[PDB]
Amino acid sequence: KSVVARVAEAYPEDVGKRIVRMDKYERAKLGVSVGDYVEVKKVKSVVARVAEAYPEDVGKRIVRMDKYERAKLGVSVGDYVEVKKV
Repeated sequence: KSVVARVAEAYPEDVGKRIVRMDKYERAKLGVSVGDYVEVKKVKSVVARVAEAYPEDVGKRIVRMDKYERAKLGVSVGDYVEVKKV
């Protein structure tokens, strides 16, 4: 029902679009598809739309999240967050 992902910097064209890029393996664990919403959580929570991973990121258990979503959770690049279907 949940996976732990390492926060990584968002691709520039995605900044401000409230998406999180997560690969097919992490989506399979949560039972979500591209375009579904997930809750990302450290202590606080934010909801973002799941988007497909970049090829180089597939298999790395990262979540590409921008500075706005990171600001809401009080996390930095390199921190771990919990991701759940919502």
